[PDB]
Amino acid sequence: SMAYDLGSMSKDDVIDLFNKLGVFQAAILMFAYMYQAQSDLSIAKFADMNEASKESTTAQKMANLVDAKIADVQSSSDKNAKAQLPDEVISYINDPRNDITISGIDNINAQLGAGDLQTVKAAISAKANNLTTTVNNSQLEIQQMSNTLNLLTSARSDMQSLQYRTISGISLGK
Amino acid sequence: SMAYDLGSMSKDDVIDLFNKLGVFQAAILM
Amino acid sequence: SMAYDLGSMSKDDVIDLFNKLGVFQAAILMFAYMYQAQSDLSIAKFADMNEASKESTTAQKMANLVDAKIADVQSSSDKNAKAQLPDEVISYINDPRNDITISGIDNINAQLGAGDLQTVKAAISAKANNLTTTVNNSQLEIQQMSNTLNLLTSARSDMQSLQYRTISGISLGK
Amino acid sequence: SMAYDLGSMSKDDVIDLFNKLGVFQAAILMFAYMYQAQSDLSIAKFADMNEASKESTTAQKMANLVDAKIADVQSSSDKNAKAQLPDEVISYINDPRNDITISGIDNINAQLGAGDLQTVKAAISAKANNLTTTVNNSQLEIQQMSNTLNLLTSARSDMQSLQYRTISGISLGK
Amino acid sequence: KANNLTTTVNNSQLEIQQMSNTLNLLTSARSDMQSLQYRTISGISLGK
Amino acid sequence: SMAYDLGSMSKDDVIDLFNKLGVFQAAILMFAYMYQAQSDLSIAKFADMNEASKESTTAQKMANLVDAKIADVQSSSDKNAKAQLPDEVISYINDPRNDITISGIDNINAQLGAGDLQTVKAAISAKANNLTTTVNNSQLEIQQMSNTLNLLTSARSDMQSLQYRTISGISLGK
Repeated sequence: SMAYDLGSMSKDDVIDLFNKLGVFQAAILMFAYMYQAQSDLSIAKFADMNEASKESTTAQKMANLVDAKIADVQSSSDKNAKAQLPDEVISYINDPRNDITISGIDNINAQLGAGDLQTVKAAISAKANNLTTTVNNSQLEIQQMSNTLNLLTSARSDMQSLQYRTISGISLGK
Repeated sequence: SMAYDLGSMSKDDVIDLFNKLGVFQAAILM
Repeated sequence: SMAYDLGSMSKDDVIDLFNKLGVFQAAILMFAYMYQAQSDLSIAKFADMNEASKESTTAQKMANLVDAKIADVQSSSDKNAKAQLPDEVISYINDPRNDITISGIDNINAQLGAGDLQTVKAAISAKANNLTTTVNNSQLEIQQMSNTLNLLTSARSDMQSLQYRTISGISLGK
Repeated sequence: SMAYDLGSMSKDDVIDLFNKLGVFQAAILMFAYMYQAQSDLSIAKFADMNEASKESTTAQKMANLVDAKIADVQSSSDKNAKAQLPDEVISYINDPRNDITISGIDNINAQLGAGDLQTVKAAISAKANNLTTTVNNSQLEIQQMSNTLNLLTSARSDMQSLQYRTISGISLGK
Repeated sequence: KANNLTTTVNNSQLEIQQMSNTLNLLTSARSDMQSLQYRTISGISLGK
Repeated sequence: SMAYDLGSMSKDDVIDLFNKLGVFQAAILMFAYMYQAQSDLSIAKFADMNEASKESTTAQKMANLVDAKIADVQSSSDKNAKAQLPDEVISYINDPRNDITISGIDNINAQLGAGDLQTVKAAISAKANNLTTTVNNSQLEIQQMSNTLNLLTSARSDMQSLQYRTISGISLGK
């Protein structure tokens, strides 16, 4: 995102680089690279919480499909065992990366009642309730990331204002 | 009726599960 | 779970480590390690109570299988001695880690009536009633674990806010 | 950690030293040495609490080894007296600097049952519960250390800004 | 171990204070010297 | 436990000491010494109740040794007069600081039956029942000690916060 990739250069090359630049712009690169490192940490943290919110929204969508299915087997004039999950919910449960053990009953797709479909809806919409484990776990870190990242923007800036005011005092030909 | 089916997981899996969650929500699941 | 593994370093190495860091982040590591130790104690306590609830649910499942078996020898037109426990309940009783002495009668699997199967159901579903011995034994400890763990989160945080406000007061080039 | 070791120089040498320096940098050395003294006090305090957390984590590790040992003598088909502590736990108890009187029973290593091994596990994991005696004892001190140490950083800094602004007002050749 | 950008901001803010102040305070003093050196020699008129 | 030993200094020396310190830290020493005096009273009270619990546990141990001895003269095929107390119980009764008049019978150690050994067991385990005389006598005192000691911690602390906030308002060179 910047000109010089200080992530590979050794120390005796970083020093010669900073000597090629000034003394104020060595400070500005040092602060800009520290800001990039801190922002990368914080953003890689923020993408571990969108995982939780993505799981919650997909689970809620599946639970709402199962509710839409129940709202036609509850209004069924016959005995309330003529029902199947919509074809996308089956692929939701059968997928391995969810650990969504629900029924303990044989042969999904044929067929689960209307009073045992409530168990499926409850076991799907119980894994949607995971937005407090990611607020309890991530409030003393965002504390420090947010404080440091501001504390470093406002230090990079001080350096830029000083760099301007130092060179403004040189008058040519006077 | 809940998310995690602690009726099958062994002890060394329940402990790792509770470590994945917090300390207060381990108590709430228990 | 953290960067520095203070569990092995001696005291004269911990002091030099804390000197390498600041004075505020020495406090933050000390509080973070104390929080890890307290949370490990409390969670290792919470996994000794899921043992009790796991035992209760397995015992209830076995008792319900025995009830399902009785509900067919009670409706039996003949004399009510044609019954066997389902093959999983036999392995439940015969397993050594349960201490589930039940009948005092010979040759399970062939065969126990329908009025002495009530004894098996009662002796299985009497070991499912163990959720008060683990509430009487564990209420003056969760008291202190819950108080301390909060009292230490809210002390780690105070340290972080002070660390931020101390460095915000340094103005560069002014 | 600094240039001048004011810890040995007498008063009539400190005064001559401060006269060799300026009036503002005498203040900066005085505040820097006061900051070092305060940080040394606070860090030597913070390394008396990692002792408590280190003891807690080692005790918890030993208790977990004893639990791993019980989980094989509880599942033992025979009578539950075939068990020995793992060789590291013996050296944990037998070490003198722990005061870990546990059993009151003869001849550890041969051999302690499986229902009296619970006493060993309880007496080991009862000395792991020592993170509240070091929070009750050390909260009105960290109060003052944290307040003073900030109050002194922010006073050293004021001195540096004034030192800058005083010399900026001297214009050469005008 | 990637979370170590605050131990190097807590440790290095009262030093950059003084380095940044002095380094400016010395550029702007070197310059004053150069302007005076110019204006001193400009006042010598040859052959007048 | 603190720097200045105000327990010996007269009043006209305490006043000069407090003048050497500030006005806020005179208050902090006064509250810290009052806290030490109150904690010493309360702890010297708490060690007069461990005396009662120590007596109860030793008496219970002796009574259990006498029960272990009876459990072999009750199972004796002969007449139930072949029994002696174990050598530690004799030294328990014969010690003067217990007032444990038990039998009123001649020549202990040779020998007391098995139906008059019940008298010894009862007279030993009747002096173990002394944990209510030390709860009736010590509940309106712990009331006041616990209230005052908190009421004084939370007053020492208020002083420390004010001491911090008073000096934070002095800006150098502005």
